[PDB]
Formats: sequence, structure tokens, C-alpha cells
Amino acid sequence: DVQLVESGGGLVQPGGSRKLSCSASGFAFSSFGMHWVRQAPEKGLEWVAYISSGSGTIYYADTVKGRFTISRDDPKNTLFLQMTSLRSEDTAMYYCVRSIYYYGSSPFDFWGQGTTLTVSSDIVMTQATSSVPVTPGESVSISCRSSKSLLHSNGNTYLYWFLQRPGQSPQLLIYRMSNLASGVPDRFSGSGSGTAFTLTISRLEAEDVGVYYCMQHLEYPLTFGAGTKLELK
Amino acid sequence: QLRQEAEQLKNQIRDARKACADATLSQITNNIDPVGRIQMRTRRTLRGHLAKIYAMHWGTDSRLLVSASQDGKLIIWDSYTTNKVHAIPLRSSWVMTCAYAPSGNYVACGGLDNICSIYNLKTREGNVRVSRELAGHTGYLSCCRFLDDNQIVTSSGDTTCALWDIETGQQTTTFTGHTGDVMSLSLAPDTRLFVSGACDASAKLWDVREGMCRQTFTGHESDINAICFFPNGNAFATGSDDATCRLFDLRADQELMTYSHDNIICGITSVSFSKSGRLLLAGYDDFNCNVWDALKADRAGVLAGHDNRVSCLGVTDDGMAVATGSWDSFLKIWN
Amino acid sequence: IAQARKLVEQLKMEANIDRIKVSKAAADLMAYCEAHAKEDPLLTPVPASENPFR
Amino acid sequence: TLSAEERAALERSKAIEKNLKEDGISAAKDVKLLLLGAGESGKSTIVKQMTGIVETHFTFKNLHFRLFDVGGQRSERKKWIHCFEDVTAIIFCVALSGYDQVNRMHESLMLFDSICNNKFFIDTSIILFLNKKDLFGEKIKKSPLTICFPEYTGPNTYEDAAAYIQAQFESKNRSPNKEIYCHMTCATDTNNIQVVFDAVTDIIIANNLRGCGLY
Amino acid sequence: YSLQVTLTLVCLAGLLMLLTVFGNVLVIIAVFTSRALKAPQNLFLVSLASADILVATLVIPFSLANEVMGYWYFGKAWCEIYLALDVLFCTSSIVHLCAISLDRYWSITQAIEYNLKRTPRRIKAIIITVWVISAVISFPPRCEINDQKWYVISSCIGSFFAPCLIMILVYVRIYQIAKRRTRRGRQNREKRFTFVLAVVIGVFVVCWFPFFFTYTLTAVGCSVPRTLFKFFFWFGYCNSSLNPVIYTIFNHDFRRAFKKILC
Ligand SMILES: Brc1c(NC2=NCCN2)ccc2nccnc12
Repeated sequence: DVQLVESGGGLVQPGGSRKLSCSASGFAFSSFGMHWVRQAPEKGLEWVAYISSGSGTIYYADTVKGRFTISRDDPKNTLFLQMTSLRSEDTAMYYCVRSIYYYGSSPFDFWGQGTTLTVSSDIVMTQATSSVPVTPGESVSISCRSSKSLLHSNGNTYLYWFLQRPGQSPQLLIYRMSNLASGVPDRFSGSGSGTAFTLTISRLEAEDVGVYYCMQHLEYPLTFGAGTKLELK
Repeated sequence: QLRQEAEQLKNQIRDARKACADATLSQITNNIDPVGRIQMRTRRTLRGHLAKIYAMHWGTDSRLLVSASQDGKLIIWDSYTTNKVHAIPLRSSWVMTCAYAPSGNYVACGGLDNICSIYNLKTREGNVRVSRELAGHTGYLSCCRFLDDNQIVTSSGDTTCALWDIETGQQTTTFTGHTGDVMSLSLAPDTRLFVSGACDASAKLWDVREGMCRQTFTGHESDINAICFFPNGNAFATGSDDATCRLFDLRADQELMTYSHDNIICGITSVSFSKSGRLLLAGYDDFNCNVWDALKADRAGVLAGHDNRVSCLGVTDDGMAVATGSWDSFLKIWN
Repeated sequence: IAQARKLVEQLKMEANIDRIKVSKAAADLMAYCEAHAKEDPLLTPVPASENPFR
Repeated sequence: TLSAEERAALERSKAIEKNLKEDGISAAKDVKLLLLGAGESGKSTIVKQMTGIVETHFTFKNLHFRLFDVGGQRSERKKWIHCFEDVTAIIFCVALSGYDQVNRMHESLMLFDSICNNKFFIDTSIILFLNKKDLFGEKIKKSPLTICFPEYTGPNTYEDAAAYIQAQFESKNRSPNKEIYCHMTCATDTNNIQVVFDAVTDIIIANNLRGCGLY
Repeated sequence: YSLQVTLTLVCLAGLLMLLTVFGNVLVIIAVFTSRALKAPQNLFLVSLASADILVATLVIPFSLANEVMGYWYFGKAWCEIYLALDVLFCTSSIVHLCAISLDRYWSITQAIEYNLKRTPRRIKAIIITVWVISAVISFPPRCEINDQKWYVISSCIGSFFAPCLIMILVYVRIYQIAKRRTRRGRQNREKRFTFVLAVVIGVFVVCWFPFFFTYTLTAVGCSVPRTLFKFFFWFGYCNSSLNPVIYTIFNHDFRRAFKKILC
């Protein structure tokens, strides 16, 4: 069904150039906005680029600007990212994510399997600490912090939560810090103030162990929090 | 014989109804204060369609609404911001009704093609798709209402109404008493009884489980074009091309009050109540919809526009606003 | 024949209804309307604030 | 101003608006015709010449036609007749021969009058078809005249009676600036498309002339 | 110099101002607010009304300021653009009227093929074509209008004479076709339309022809001007006030919109 596959990466000497592509199948690709998200080899997640539904609006990150470009060909159902003058730190893990924006939507719902690459102000998102010891079948809470209040004049507090079990791609859990994604156990529950946010987990099980992230969507650029992982003491 | 037995039955039932009522309802409720003059103002104008629009319906969130027009398209509006959420192209352009599911996951439309289509809003592919094509009727569809996520009631030109099972796709009940083309229906807030008006100039209440007519109301000189329940599910009002509006009581089986004026000579295309039931609204063929006090029976207010012709109107669940449509391809939100 | 028998059988069912008094029915309607007259905004205009349609 | 999510939503709404308007423009080019016969009239013959409403669409001389025939609808036409209020022209067919079957001419004439005088739908010209010529020809050379119309006061055959009943149909037309185009069909011709095309182009010219117009 | 009726002239000019602007803005409001008027040909009316608004609002006051005391008060700035912009506005009005007539003609004959090519894209193409041809006409090169004999003849002819001839031809053809198709009622209209066709081709000539006749007169041949030149100049301005009325009054559709807006 819905699935995104991507492979354009490989070992490239510094200063080189490369193109990345992810193929979209099983959904109306022409009606979605797409993002590129990069993950460093150790940890961390950071936004890279974004192209609108009709390719009428494009945004880039700071280090991205001037060297990378993003393009789509809706009849061909493919996303393109072009590398030029790649630096040393650009070596990381990549993903392409679909997203559609209308009233009551669920953006960043589905992520690809990723492809790796090897070579050779803004809102601040805060998470601490990076590890909390837990056991199956008992509660746990994770908190994330921001700089500016996320509550817009509409009443929508733009905070998102993601979980990445080891050895696989991340997936969406909570959108707008109050809703629940589709195909997700109901034990998860998100809440928070205008600047401070938390979670609740009830009847924690071995399937839920991994690392969690908080992301804000109030204004470009998109910023991620740090990673907090759970253990099985 | 035995046709005379039926008229005798009518005679004793009519005399019993006459005996069981005295008010009048001519001097009662004069104590309570008239609500005075009500002013309404256009707040938004949704101007997407390109032809006559024939029906509209609110969502339960009281923010989203759907409209159906003869150009063969369905539009989901964001009434707060006048944004279009979805545009749905219809298979058959001759649509005459639409309905919004209470869960917000489904929408239904039908019309002059005798079949009722169900559309799925929440898909994995990010587009709307057909789920079923309910095709049992013979005459044109006239109205649809969702009982729940998987049960829908319909009325058609077969002088009959039907109850369906969406997943199965088979008519699980039928109602066959009107002896005349039926035009509209509405569901009680109890969600177990409903009423339907027909071109036979009579209205009949049904039992969803029993499948049999219980009470028949009459005394209305011409066709019936619109019905809506009282908020508490204890009464209902009817429109007509008779230029007269009337309401009935289920437990009294009589007319209570009539809403007519000498200047108005034209049909009525839709009715609706306020959240408290104090204000009754109704659309007319004379290009504007009047507002009637529930029980004092006066034209308390009126609404400017449209060019022509007020064909459908509805009131949100919270009662915050009201919306109207017309043959000039415009929708107006009044508050 | 069968249609007439069906019609008379249907009219057999109208004898069971009670009915109630029209005066007290209207009293019930007006009582409910008075009870719920507070909340509907179209009857009692609301401030320019908290109005989704500014 | 408004946030990024609302910006994206507004972009989507604008895209929907543009697509919808383009589709409407593309749709407005074609011409729509209502087919409205009565009983055993040769409307089926016309269609074959080319459960609810049946839409037949075709192209003739780079012009796209959409023909609707509401035959299966057994409900009251007073309801739902207003749907085809913005239509170019209606196609009406009778016969000629049969008028002793009950009569047939009287029923067709009253239906024609009823649809020719309507509250709306009043300024739409009508194409009239008189099909089955040969049967009406034989019915007079064998069983004249009668006529079911009394006081006919005319000869026996043939254009006399034909023009008489025709003029009877062009009667009962209250309005000016609206025409009735008529024709005789033998149920075996192959140019009825041409006469339909000519009537349609005449209506188009009349409408164009209509605005300044300057009727 | 008057010192006694200058009040009368300025009041007349102001009345003309209000009449023109009111009529044209009414046209714009009616065309955009009414669904029934959403037809591709009404963009011609929109652009013509816009040109009328522009000329009325800004060209006329400077003309009134001139010769009310007899001296162009401002310096060289800005005569060399005031004159050119006046010419541009008036020529644009004339060519808009000519294009409207040509569109009618192509609509009333060869109805199908053109019916086919009536997309709003082509209408905008023709509108910008009219504006650019007006611009290229007016681009080359005490403030008084041009006198270069060679230039004056070419502009006046290519700005007035050809459009007038096209109007005459197409409207005569119309009249011929309408009369041919005429044969209660029908004879009653025949008298009805001819009047409303004679109005369209009449007002246009009785206003622009006199000035254009005398302007090219005394420019190449015998030169006998008079004081009536001011009257002709004024008439050429003034007709644009009635210009929308002529093209919109014969449309209930238009008229209905006007009635709704008025009441
Ligand atoms: Br229009 C125009 C001018 N101004 C003007 N005429 C009447 C009223 N005001 C002046 C020079 C022109 N030369 C060629 C074509 N049109 C011209």
C-alpha cells in the first residue's frame, strides 16, 4: 500500500555532487507536500527542505541554502534532492516525509525507510534528560521545552511527538500535542501548557521502548528537540 | 363496503381529537415577552459554485459544512475562514440532496438518478472515494440522513422511504404508506423516530424498528416541501407551496399554530428551528427567508438577499450561526 | 379489497393514543423554551468577543 | 498575519478554486437539449438515430451535444421540472398517425400547451418533430379524415392535413421572441441531426443578437 | 479670460467629472457583483470604463486649469507627458469601442467558430493589444497640443478614421441581417431596434468627428480655425460620460443589476 522507497546515497569524496530520490506508491502523491529530514549518525534529527503541494512554495534550512535544491515531478511520482559542494558534516541519515495541510489534517504521518550517506533567531527545543529507567506495565512521562509560546491566536498549539524504535524509521504519535494518530494505541496521551509540554504512558509494554522527539510547526524553520531514550531496568 | 367503515373511523378519530383539545392557543402565552425585532447580518459569502445549489448540511463540529449544486460537484467549506477543504466530482450531475455523517468521516449525496452514493473522507491515499452505491429505489432521491456510521434513511419518488445497511448494501426496512411522492424527512434527537412529508398533503411519523406508520397528520392544503423536529424531539413543522407553515404535536395529534401572512404568496422551500426552539426560520420563493417567533406567530425578522431563490438553510448544533443557499450559486452565513 | 383491508387495519392503530391535553402540551413547550432561552445566541445577541464570525 | 499551517491551507483552497473554475469554463462550451415525448412517440427512434435519467452525448461538426430524456421518471414532473431551466432547447415529438387510440392528439396537444406555458422555462425555443409520416399517409388514403378535430373544413390529402395539424401546434404560443421549429420524420431519414444543428445555430444567433439586442 | 463665468465653467467641469466617474464605477460594480454578467465579453466594458475613469479623473482637471487663465501655470513639467497621456487615454477609448463592435460582429456571424474561441484568455489578449497599440500611437515624441504636420495626420487617421469606418461597416451589416431575419410583435421590434442602433452609431460620430475633422483641418490644407475648436474639444471629452450608458442601458440584465444596486 502506502510506502516510500529511496536510494541515491553512497560514499562520496568531499566537495562532490549527488542526487537523491524517493519513489511514492499507493497514494495520491500529487496532493501532498514533501519534506526532507536528516539524522546524524550518532543521534539527532533536523529539518532540511520542503516543497509545497503544487511546487509553488519552497523553504530551506540554513546550512542547506545555496548548495541543495528540491524538485518534484508529479506525473512521475518522484521527489528529487540535489547535492552540490557537499561538506564533511553532511554525512548523515535521510528521510522523505509526506504531509498534507487542511483543517483537521495529520501532517508528517508517514515516513520512508531512509538512505544513508558517507563522505571522506529560531525556536529552541529542549529535552532533558536523555534517559529514564522504566519497567513494563507502569507509567512514565516525558517532557519537552521550547523558547517561545507555541499557542497561536487560533487556539492550536503546534507541537508534535515522534517515536523511533531502534533499527527502523520514526513514526507519528501525537499531532498538535492534543490529538492521537491513526493506528496508535490509546494509552498515549499528550498535554502541556503554552511553553511546557509532557506525555503520559499507561500500561507500558516492551513494544514501546525506543527514543522520542518533540517538534514544533509554528514557523519555519522546523526545529527538533533532543533525543530521550527508555531502558528496561 | 367496506369503504364506509374507513370514513366512520376517520369520523370518530377526528371527533375524539376535537374533544381532547380546547386551546386556543389564541390567548395563551401572551404573558411571555415578545422577542422583538431581530437583526441579522451577512458575515461570510462562500462563492465557489457555478450553478444552482440545492442542499447543504452542517457538521457536528459546527464549523464544516457541505453543499451540493447542479454543476455536479460537492464542496466542503471551512465556515470560519471561507476555505475549501475538499472538492468532490459527482458521477451524475443531477444531485438534489446531501447529508453529513455525525462522525464526520462520511458524506452522502443523491438525486435524479435514483441511487444514493456514500463517500469516504478519511482515506490512506488522501482523497475521497465512493464506498457504496445504494441502488434499490425507483423514483428520484429526495432526502438522506445518517442514523449512525453505518445506517442511512432515504426518501424517494416511490412514495416510500427506506432504511439501509451500508456495509451490506441491502434495504433492511421499507415504509409504504404515503400514496404520493415524498419530499423530505428529519430525524428526532432520540434517533429512533422520523417523519416524512409527501405530495399527498399529509405527514406520517414512523418507528425505525417497527417499520410501520404510527401517526398520520393532515389538514394542510397542498404539497409539503420541508420538515424539521423541535429541539426536544416532541414536535415538528412543515413547509409548503401553500405559502403556509404549521406545526404539530405528536402526543396531541393536531395542528397547534399556523404561520401565514397576507402579503406572502409563494412556496416554502426549507424550515429550521433555533437551538432553544424560540425562533423558526423558513425560506421562500420570493427571494428572502423570513424569521417567525415560535408561538406568538409573527414575522419577527427577515433576511436580505439572495437574488434567487432561498432553497436550503440550516442551523449549527451550538446555534452559533445560520446558513442559507439559493439558485444564484451563493452561500451566506448570518449571525 | 386487500388495499382497503390494509387501510382499515392501519386505522385500527389510532385508537390506542391517549391523548394529552393541548393546553398542557403547549405549557410544556413554552416551559422548555423558557428554560433553554438563555443559551441560544441568535435569540440573545452575544458580544463582539468570542464570536467566531467576527 | 496567519501561521504556516493556515498559509498551506489557503494555498490548497486557491488551487481548488482555480481547478474548479477551469473545469466550469471547459464545461460551458457544450449545448444541452431536453428530449420530451409522450407515450408511443418516436423519441426512441430519434435516440437510436442519434432506471432514472439517461444521458446521451455526441459530437456533430465539432459541436458537443448533451441530450437528456426523462422517460423512466414516473413521478410528478411539476417537481423536478425546474432542473432543466437553463437549457438551450427542448425536443418534442408526436405522431401522426395514431389519433383514435385514447385521444392521442388531444393529449399530446394539451401536454405541449402545458410545457409551452410555464412560469419559468418560458423563453426556451422548441424543436418539434412529427415522425411516422407513412402511417399517417396511409391512414388518410384508407380512413379519411376523420378528423378527430371537427370543423377541419379542408381537402383530403395530404399537405392540407399535414399543415393543418402543424399550424394547430404552432398555435397556443403566447410569447414572442421564441420560435417553434418543425419537421416531418419518416422514421427512416438520416439528416435529422442536420436539422437539429440548424435549429441550434439559429437559437445561438438569436441569443447573441439578444444582448444589444436590439432584439 | 472671463472673471465672471469662470465659476460657470468650473461648475460644468465638476458636474461632468461626477457624472463620468459615477457612471463608470457603477458599470464596474455591476459587472463584478452580478453572476449573470460573468461572460468573457464584458471585460471590454470593464477596460473601457477604467480608461474613462482615468481620463476623467486626471486629464480633464489640467485641461480646465489651462486656458481658464490662459497660461500653462506649471513649467515644462509636465506638458510633454500631459499631452501624450491625454492622447493615449482618448485613443484607448476609441479602440475599445471599435473592438467591442468587432466582437459583436464576429459573434452575430460565424457564430459557432467564434463561439468556440471566446475564452477569457483571448479577451485579455485583445485588451492588452488595444492598450499597447494606443501606447505606440501616443509614444512619439503655455502648453499646446502637437502641430507636426506629418505626425498629426497619421495619428488622427489611425486613431479615429479607421475605427469609425469599421463601426459603420459592421453595424450596417448587423442592421441588414436583423432586417432580413425580421419577416405582431416582430414588426414592433423592427421599429424598436433600428432606433437603438442608430443611437450607438450616432452619438459616437456627433462627438469625435467634429474635432477630428477640424484638427486635421488647418493642419495640412487651408487653415481657417475659429473659437468653436474649444467646443469640439470639450465634446470629445464629454462623450465618454455617456459612453457606458449607451452600451449598458439596453440590458435589463445589466439594467436589473443597476436597479438592484440603486434600490
Ligand atoms: Br484625443 C487627441 C488629443 N486630445 C484631445 N482630442 C479631443 C479632446 N482632447 C490631442 C491630439 C491627438 N492626436 C491624435 C489623436 N488623438 C489626439
